Amino acid sequence: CQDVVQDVPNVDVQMLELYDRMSFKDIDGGVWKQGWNIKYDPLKYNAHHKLKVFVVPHSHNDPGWIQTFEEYYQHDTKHILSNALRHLHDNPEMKFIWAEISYFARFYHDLGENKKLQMKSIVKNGQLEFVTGGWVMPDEANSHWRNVLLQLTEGQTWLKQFMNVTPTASWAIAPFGHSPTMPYILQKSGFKNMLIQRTHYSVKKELAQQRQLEFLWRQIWDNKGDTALFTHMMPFYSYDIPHTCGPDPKVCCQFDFKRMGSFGLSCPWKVPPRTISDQNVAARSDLLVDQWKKKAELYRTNVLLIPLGDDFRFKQNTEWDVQRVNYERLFEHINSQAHFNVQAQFGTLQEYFDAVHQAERAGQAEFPTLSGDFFTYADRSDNYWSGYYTSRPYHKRMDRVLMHYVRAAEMLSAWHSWDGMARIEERLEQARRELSLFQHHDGITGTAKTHVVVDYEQRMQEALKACQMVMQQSVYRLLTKPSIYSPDFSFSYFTLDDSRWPGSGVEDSRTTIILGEDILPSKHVVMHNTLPHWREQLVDFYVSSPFVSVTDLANNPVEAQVSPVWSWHHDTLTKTIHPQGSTTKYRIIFKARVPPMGLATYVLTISDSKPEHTSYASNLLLRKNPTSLPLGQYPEDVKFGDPREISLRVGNGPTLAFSEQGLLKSIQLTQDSPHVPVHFKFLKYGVRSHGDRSGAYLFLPNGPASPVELGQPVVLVTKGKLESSVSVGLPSVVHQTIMRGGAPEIRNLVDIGSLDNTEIVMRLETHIDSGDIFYTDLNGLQFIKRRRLDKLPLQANYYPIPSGMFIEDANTRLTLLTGQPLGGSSLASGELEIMQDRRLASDDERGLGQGVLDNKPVLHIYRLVLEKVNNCVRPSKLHPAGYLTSAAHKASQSLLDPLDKFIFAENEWIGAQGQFGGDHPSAREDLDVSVMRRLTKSSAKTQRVGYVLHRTNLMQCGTPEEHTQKLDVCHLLPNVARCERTTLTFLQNLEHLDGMVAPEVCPMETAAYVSSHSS
Ligand SMILES: CO[C@@H]1O[C@H](CO[C@H]2O[C@H](CS[C@H]3O[C@H](CO)[C@@H](O)[C@H](O)[C@@H]3O)[C@@H](O)[C@H](O)[C@@H]2O)[C@@H](O)[C@H](O[C@H]2O[C@H](CO)[C@@H](O)[C@H](O)[C@@H]2O[C@@H]2O[C@H](CO)[C@@H](O)[C@H](O)[C@H]2NC(C)=O)[C@@H]1O
Ligand SMILES: [Zn+2]
Repeated sequence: CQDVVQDVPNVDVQMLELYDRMSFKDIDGGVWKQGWNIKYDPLKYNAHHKLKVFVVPHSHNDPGWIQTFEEYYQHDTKHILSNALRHLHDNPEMKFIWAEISYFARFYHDLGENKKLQMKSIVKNGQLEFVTGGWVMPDEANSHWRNVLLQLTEGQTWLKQFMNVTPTASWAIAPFGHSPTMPYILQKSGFKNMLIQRTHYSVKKELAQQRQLEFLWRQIWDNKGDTALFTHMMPFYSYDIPHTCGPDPKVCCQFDFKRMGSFGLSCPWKVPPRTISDQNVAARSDLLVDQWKKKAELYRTNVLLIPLGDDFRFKQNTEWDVQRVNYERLFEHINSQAHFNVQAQFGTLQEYFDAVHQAERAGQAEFPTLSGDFFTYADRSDNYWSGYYTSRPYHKRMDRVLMHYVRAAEMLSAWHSWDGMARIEERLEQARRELSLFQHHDGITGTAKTHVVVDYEQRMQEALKACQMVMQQSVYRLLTKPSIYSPDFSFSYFTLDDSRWPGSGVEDSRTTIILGEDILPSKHVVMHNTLPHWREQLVDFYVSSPFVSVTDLANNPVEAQVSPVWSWHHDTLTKTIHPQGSTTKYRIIFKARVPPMGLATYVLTISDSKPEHTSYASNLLLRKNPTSLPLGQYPEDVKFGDPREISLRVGNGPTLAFSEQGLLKSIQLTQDSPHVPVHFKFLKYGVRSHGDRSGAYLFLPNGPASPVELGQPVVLVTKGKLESSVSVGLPSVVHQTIMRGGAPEIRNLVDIGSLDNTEIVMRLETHIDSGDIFYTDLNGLQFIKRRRLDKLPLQANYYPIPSGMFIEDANTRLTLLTGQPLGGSSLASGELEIMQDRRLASDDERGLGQGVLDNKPVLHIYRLVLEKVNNCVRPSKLHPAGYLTSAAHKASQSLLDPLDKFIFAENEWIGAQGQFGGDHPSAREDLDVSVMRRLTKSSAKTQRVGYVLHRTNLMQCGTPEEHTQKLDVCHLLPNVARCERTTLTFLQNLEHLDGMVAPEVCPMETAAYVSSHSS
């Protein structure tokens, strides 16, 4: 295994180092506004060394943005694909590339068989080439790597099945900044090449000046380079035709033949395209070849890529003709005039990369190595695209909920083959596709129109229902005695109970377990643990009595705590935000212990008075002018007091101190240790009253944030043996700190209400001497070192926080883990901050044509981990990565993949069993079974199950390692007949494994395996 900690890779370009040295001055470069006037030597190309130009026609099709997926499909994309089929069929030299398989599958499945065959033929002969082949072209900032892989797999499995092709070149012209998680996943999925476009204009200029726009992109920890993937970065401001032929858009626009007027388009530089004729072709060719040769000066080979496309292009038949005929005329003239020393043709992306590597192999070029990321993007001026790290945070959180529900549904249902009448494959395909669609760079990013966000939400809601159906049918099958099992595949044997989605104040979706002497004495509940290690976690349920006790299914009592059900209300008469308790519903909490990838059953039973193994939390309401708070049968009366500082400790865990406003002020890790200052604060950013306005994409604050004026908020303290909490009703945020004996959990119910032109930030202030350094993750996969740069504006120092961030000094680290991607930074030494929501009245001039005024309450969840790290073996000062500790990694897992909770829906479960998976291996804590998916339907004689196995890297801090069991996923199901290592999409076999044993993987590596079983 490569060491991912102690060896600093040697790369030609390391983006953090480049950032430290780069000036970022925004000077007028001339016609290339963010570059310089490119010069070339005409003598560079000659008879023995021609410039080979590939013009690659393309059409950017957004799967929702300004219109919904279906609206775009009906108005634009079905016509683009129908006319592409016709025109490519009829014009054998014409070419076209296609990226978004969600639309292509949507089209192809509606084609008559003779058109399906025609389509297959133009793909087979190379005229229509798929690039990337994901369901979408995903966002790279907010997306979790697991969902990037899910959508890539959904698109590529469709293409292999129906088109018999698997792209090895990726095309990502539109995400708003780029992540090295993409080459990581793509290189492990068979790819050889990738292309990106939206990188900071200063980076484009710097890399262009060094001809470092094509590079071998390796991961930041990878010393040896086996992760490297050849990457092409486009050099100019846009992927449209004015910015793809060469550096001068006033010239290149004249070669977009859709702009002469009848199509409703024109050239902003005020020189239109002119139809090519014999009379003008020499002059037009001279202008175009000059642009090409300038672009070619920025790259190292004599093979030049010229994309030819824009959004929803190649729609009308007359557009196909006008682009094709004019370019054919240009090519005939240029190719026949030796003085240009150019051979130009339509091509595909794969054609371009193959010719580049042929030139490399011939010794014409060597390419630099690069590591790092390309966040935060700015396309011009100070317009940094950090707003979309937070926009529409309800759906950002929903993404992570559904992420987990899809994993759990696929894993729970994978253990068996299912009859087609159960509709398991149908429901899972729906769930995978709606989650995959939302990875689109206008979906999770929060950059679509309001009605499109509603369409994504509705799709994801249907996907959650599909996951629930599959999970509950699977639990019923896995825990009922086989000779009793008698399923109705349409029935709900269980309902899911989810305490954090949509979340209190977001929606009371939670069912109460109704118990009573004259109706039902007891109820079975079942917990699922998708992680491959034994796990304990407190779980809570709502019950209709406080007098409830818990047993396991050996009838062993389980210690439990009952608390009230508190809900917060904005009281429009007293003008306060305060909690109300239920007098008929209560929360019971207990520790569930669940096998690896397994299930555990418990029983809740009512009794007529306090049970022996159930305790009751106390409750203290801190406010001036209190009023009573009755709680029905709850055995402890609520206490009242004026606001005051308070401190709490659960178990042997940290002691937390709170201000009289209900906000954390310090953490004491042990009885001996110091109370370490850790202060939570809420602040607000506004919008500029002159100049460019923040919108769904851009964050353009009017200066540093200002504190939220808190008034005298009401604070509720609940103190229990198992769980305590401090909750406070602040303006726009019900803020909750929950303690269960280790790192606290923070929940914010964020309702920015009608606060126009406001962004709500949660900041942590500490004494940690972090300086200008902080760490944030990329796609939930890796943590990258960031350096705050005062030479950049505040919004440029914001980065995606897809799952966590930390600061540290020699002795102390503070890590904040998230259950949702949001934007954040460290704007001063010892701070962390993360945006909660943003409400913006204005459009920000990037095409959305609306502000962000559709906010809804969202429950954001976090874990806060303060740790001593002076004993940890950390990377050297020059290393670009950081790594979590075991506690912070487990805390992230507790947010993203909690236990699932099932409530049996009818009165008696006959045949119930107490556990599933007790004989599953409990793997080392840094290993995960990220995916388990049965790949065959029931009629296959040889069943196949795929697994994606990911090992993270945790810091060594001197905790002796607990001997654990080796996990061999190929023996998790019986009767294994073969074990293969595959690409991560499962589509190619890479190794036939000895002994049918799937090896575990190295730290920071991810591997896929498929087990085959005789059935
Ligand atoms: C119509 O207003 C202009 O259009 C441009 C913005 O709309 C353009 O792009 C839209 C985006 S679709 C695409 O990306 C979005 C994210 O933006 C994503 O969510 C979707 O999924 C898609 O993938 C689209 O709706 C339209 O088709 C259109 O292309 C924008 O380029 C332009 O801004 C330039 O022009 C104004 C003047 O009109 C200037 O004031 C700006 O400064 C900017 O000028 C450009 O600056 C760069 C850097 O200096 C130069 O190199 C360019 O040459 C220069 N262009 C021009 C015309 O001067 C407007 O907003
Ligand atoms: Zn797009």
